Amino acid sequence: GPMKFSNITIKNFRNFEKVNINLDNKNVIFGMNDIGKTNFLYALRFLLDKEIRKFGFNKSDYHKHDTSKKIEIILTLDLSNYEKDEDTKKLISVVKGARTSANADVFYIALESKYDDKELYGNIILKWGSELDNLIDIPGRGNINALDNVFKVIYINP
Amino acid sequence: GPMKFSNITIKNFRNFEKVNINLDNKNVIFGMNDIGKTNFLYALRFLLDKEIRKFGFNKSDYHKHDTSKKIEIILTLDLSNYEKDEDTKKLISVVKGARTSANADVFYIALESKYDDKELYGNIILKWGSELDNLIDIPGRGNINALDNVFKVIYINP
Amino acid sequence: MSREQIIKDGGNILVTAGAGSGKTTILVSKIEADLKENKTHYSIAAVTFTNKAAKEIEGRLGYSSRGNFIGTNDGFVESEIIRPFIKDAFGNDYPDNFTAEYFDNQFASYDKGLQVLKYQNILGTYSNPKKNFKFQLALDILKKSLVARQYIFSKYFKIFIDEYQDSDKDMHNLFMYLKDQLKIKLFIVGDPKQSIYIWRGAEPENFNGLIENSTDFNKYHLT
Amino acid sequence: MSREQIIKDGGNILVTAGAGSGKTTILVSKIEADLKENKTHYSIAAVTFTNKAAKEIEGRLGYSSRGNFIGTNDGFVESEIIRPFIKDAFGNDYPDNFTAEYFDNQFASYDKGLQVLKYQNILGTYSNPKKNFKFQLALDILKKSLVARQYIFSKYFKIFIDEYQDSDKDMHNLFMYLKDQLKIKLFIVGDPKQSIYIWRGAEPENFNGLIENSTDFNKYHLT
Repeated sequence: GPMKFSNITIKNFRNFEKVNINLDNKNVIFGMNDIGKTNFLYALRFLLDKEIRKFGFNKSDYHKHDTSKKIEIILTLDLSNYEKDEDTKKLISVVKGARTSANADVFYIALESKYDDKELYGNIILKWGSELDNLIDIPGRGNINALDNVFKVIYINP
Repeated sequence: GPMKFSNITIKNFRNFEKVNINLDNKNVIFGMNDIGKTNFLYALRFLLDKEIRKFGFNKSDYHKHDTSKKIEIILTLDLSNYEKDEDTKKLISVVKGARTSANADVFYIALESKYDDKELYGNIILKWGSELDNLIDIPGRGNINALDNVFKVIYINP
Repeated sequence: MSREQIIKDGGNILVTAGAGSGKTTILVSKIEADLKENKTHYSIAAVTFTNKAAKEIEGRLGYSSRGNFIGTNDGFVESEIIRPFIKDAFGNDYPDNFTAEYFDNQFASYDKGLQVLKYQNILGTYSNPKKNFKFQLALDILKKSLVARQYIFSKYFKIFIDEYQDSDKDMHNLFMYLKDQLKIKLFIVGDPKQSIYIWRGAEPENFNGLIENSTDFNKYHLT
Repeated sequence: MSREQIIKDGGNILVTAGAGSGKTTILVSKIEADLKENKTHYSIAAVTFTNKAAKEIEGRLGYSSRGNFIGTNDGFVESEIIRPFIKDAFGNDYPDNFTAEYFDNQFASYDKGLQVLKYQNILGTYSNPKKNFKFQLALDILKKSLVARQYIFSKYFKIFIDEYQDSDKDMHNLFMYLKDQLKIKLFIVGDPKQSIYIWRGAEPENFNGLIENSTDFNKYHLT
């Protein structure tokens, strides 16, 4: 099957304490807690969009304003049909290394953030790759991350 | 003498074609071309303040809107009286390496930026150190640069 | 008019250029044209031994958001194929960062070279001036790693090769492996009269055989 | 009450703690107190051989904007003193990135070790189990580089030292050089009864001499 999203492990976000909800390309979010859906969409923006990362996290962006906890949102991707899926090629061309030969199908994209009290600005520390155990240093050539060449968020809101 | 600013080589900025005007801690800018003074202050904000780097450069931010040229603003610092100047200690504690033993007094802080036409976003690529010829890789751990622990801009405007 | 033939291109292109450079301008024109007509994430790789040639190629070309690599063959391999995937292909024990010095080992047996590389971290060359061990290592890391093959397939859709008469059998095998087993387009230019680096390790007879025996690479004559 | 003596601290502090850990809680309390009362850019360095001790120290401590280093002595040196300034002190020819393997060279003469380190990139230890060459290299790079001395002076105002009975003359000389020639405060704790790593290279007689002969380090008794 073509490349598809698999899971996002949002932890200690604005309202998400610890949730691991599955995803698949075409996603629909609805129901109660409109603030919950807004926080989920902004979590995706933080994980994928550079226009939201640059503002960083605030005191309100954490769960119950508790700055001790660490934001950790981990997007999980499934890779298959390499020779025909253009988006798989797009994702795997930018990533150089950090992909273990044992599991070439799974691909994690995490986002670790710890709050410092000496500057009151939680830095967004992207740590993506293919295995949770071992992460190599992300290039991060200035403001534009290596992820910025793969995933661009087109935000639609009237 | 205590640590003092020495020079800023602003090149291809909004209005500055190629200027190398000396600085010294307490600086006063005045005269004609209020837009020129505003551009100089915003150049200092780009070189030192993280709250302005994150927005990056635009088409208007270049000289005569010519995206072919490269923004290169190089702040020059003079270091002396190490044992008594606290700000010298502040600057040299964060910088690990990239300081040649031949010249421990001079310290450059450049800012290279080239415009890409495939995304229309000129990335701010900080390259600071001690010699123009050889620059080591800047840490850049996420949004906060290593410079962000040294120079913080306090912008005052009624 | 040969300009029309240059513009129309089409797949792999082999040009029998003359001496006194000349290949540089057609290389720059082909690179610029390929970048202009392309509209996808596919990158390009142009490789040249001459360092100042790489410097001028970078200088006359503008900044590209998509990663385009300009460098030397050994630097190209040791940069993108060896350095990242050495831990993935051969376990975490193998070192990732290293420097190349040709005049350290001077061994005679492949097994001894393997042992000294694995244990003492030293990377050199054979006592025989012919052949380069770096490209054999690139073949080895490509063969048993699907990640490296996938990365090479997805990143570059056409790899530009310069002064191919200097190539020996090792990088020839690497380029043919990328062309056939990875279905990656190749743009190769070479001068039959530039066979002067033979003592350095160059054996262009394979290139001449591809000129004659192979049929996929169409031959073009440039004035 | 010894809690008042712990809180009041003052300059260098030497504590004769007992076995069964115990030093860990006073170390954590001292680190937290020093971070709390400090209001400047001065950092702190706590070093411990035990890796899980470093892991728990990092876990129980929060994120600090100012760089606080937690690691092992050899890792500490090879990370911040050797890696960045090796090119500045000894020219661009010396390698900057390398891995430490103790069981490679096994030499007998210092000159031979110098040659093999300079040429073959290999870094090991003496055939004599006593002494560590890494700290001698740290002394050498500190002596002839003003940049390294300035960085060490400005970065850390008090370096915390743990299980000092395991220290030999080399890191003892390094720490004394930082304390005297750089006027950097030192917080050292050690157990006189923990002299069990003697075969590994530890010679605590210098530590006992500092306990007796030296006067700057006040001795404290902990229940």
